[PDB]
Amino acid sequence: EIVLTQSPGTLSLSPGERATLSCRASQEVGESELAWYQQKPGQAPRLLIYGAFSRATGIPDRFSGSGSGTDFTLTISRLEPEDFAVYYCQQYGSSPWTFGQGTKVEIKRTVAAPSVFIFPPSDEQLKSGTASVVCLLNNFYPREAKVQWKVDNALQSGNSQESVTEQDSKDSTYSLSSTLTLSKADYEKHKVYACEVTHQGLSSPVTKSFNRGE
Amino acid sequence: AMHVAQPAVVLASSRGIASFVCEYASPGKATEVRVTVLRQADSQVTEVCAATYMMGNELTFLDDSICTGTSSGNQVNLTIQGLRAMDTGLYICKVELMYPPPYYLGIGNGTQIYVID
Amino acid sequence: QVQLVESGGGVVQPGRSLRLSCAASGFTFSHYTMHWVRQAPGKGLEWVTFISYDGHNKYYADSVKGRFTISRDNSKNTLYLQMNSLRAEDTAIYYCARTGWLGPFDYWGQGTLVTVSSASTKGPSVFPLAPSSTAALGCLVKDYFPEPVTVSWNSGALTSGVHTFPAVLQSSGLYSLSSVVTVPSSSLGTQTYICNVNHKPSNTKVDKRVEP
Ligand SMILES: *[C@@H]1O[C@H](CO)[C@@H](O)[C@H](O)[C@H]1NC(C)=O
Ligand SMILES: *[C@@H]1O[C@H](CO)[C@@H](O)[C@H](O)[C@H]1NC(C)=O
Repeated sequence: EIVLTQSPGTLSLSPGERATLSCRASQEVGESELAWYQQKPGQAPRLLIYGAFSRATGIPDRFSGSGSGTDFTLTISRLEPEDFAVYYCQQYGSSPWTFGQGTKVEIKRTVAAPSVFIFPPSDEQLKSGTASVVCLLNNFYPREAKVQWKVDNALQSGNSQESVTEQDSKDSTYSLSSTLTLSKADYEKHKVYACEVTHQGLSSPVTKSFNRGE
Repeated sequence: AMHVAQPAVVLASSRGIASFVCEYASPGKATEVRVTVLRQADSQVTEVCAATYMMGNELTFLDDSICTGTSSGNQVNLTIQGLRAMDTGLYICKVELMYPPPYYLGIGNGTQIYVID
Repeated sequence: QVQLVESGGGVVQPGRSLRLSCAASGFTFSHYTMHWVRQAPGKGLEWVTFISYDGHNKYYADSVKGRFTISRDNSKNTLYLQMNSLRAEDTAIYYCARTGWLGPFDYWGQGTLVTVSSASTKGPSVFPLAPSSTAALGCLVKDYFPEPVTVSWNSGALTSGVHTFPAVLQSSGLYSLSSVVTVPSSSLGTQTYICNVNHKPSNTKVDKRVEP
């Protein structure tokens, strides 16, 4: 099976820049029987380039393909706002048809630190046996951020779950939600609940915290 | 590496009959092969004719086609009939190795057929 | 206009079967080969299966060999995928795609969601994320199944500054997400904030207040 390795995983460029995407193959590929697909969130993929360098119908000229053998490259000559999306390479000349894992082209904007908020478990949820503590990281960039939960200063493992928003359409930022899940019994045996956030835009990790019952 | 090979240029007959040999190079040895001849007219592609054939048996265009063909091993010699000046153009040889696995798609670089009369 | 319209998606318990169908319009179906391609949530594309023109040549990915079957009714212009002995890891959007005459997958269907899970259909519980003491509030949409659920704020009247997160799959086998919104702190006694959760699978609508 011809394994296709794309690189980099993410391209952080500002609109109008030139984007260069790479796709390397575990073995020699057909006779440039390589294609590139574009995919925006919630849509199917659409063919951009086939035969390494030929454009599918209706695909603008800024997209261009080059390469040969095991080394292929997709070039976007000037990024328009609709080009920020995920791109897959594909070998289609022999079975199994194989795809790369995809390069994501995202908007580079200025650094923005997250605004942090912590939410205690609702009273009705406690009334039902479980407690969820939600920590919000709002409108930040870049995507990398660490969240560390601290129950009575003891930091936790295995009982939180992160989920990140897609890059915001208007201001190109992200938002993250970490939810911490305990039993009601467990929640009621500690006092201080704290969310500690690390981010490029923060000089020092910001901690938001609360006490049970306030 | 499924690679397909066809002549660079061929003149049609006076009676609109052009033939060209297109034979492929297969890493395995496949038994069921499907040949397709395509016309590439700048932006579009059109299917001229196709035929499936078994390795060793007769090439047979059970289409009705303007194509007749003979198959020697890894080779097909295709003949296209009824061509006319408006048919001058580039003709792609497309070969699919279908059995046994794995599947292989080879697409040739094209043959320019000139039809004049 | 070339078009592929898929149907058959749904929930399946592991070990069972489900059949997807793909309805092709706008071209002479019998002159093209077709594929199924899936995409598990959060991941890339995975080619599933290939079927020749006449339907007498089928190829499969290793991950589904022996379990899935591809087939086509050229007379009805329809492509099928018969999935058997379904596993949880087969959960994905399943796309139907057409092979261009020159090799690539040039036209694609819209994709249909297939969730393989013992879990039982369940409307969500909606808990408020109350604002503390510009400020942020939200709704915790908890223990529903299956995807998808949809959340609006103030019945669509409130949109700017909303962030409805992607769901996560809890170890309970049930899904959960949060939708938050930031709002001016002054309007916290004036304006009133309701989140509308619609879970079509269980045919459940829930409206919830968030108050301080
Ligand atoms: C077809 O063109 C490619 C691209 O230059 C070349 O590498 C290949 O060898 C050609 N095939 C033949 C049969 O000449
Ligand atoms: C291919 O077929 C035509 C049909 O008669 C024949 O005239 C021609 O010589 C053949 N060429 C080869 C190389 O077999």
